[PDB]
Amino acid sequence: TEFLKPRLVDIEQVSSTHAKVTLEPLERGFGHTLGNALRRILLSSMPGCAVTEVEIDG
Amino acid sequence: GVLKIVKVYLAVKRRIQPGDKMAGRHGNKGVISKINPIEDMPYDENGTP
Repeated sequence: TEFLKPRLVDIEQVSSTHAKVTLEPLERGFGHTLGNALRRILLSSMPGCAVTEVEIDG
Repeated sequence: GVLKIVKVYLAVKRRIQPGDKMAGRHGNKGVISKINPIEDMPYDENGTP
């Protein structure tokens, strides 16, 4: 059996807005196993900082 | 006139592929747009897609 390795990645960058990763090559359902993965992880499994409570005073 | 005739019998299997018009019995036509891998198939609680 022969496996293939992910290579060539185009880091398309625009300041702080977006970066678009273009990686080749993938197979039958590999753009899925990869894409879907990042999504759920970047949503409910990614550490970060944000306000939780704000007591004005009165 | 044609004293000797030779009729050949070839054999060619033609399978099912994206683009073939398929339907049913109750009058529901259609054409397979893209036969996708069983890995994109929505499965129930069981696991059978």
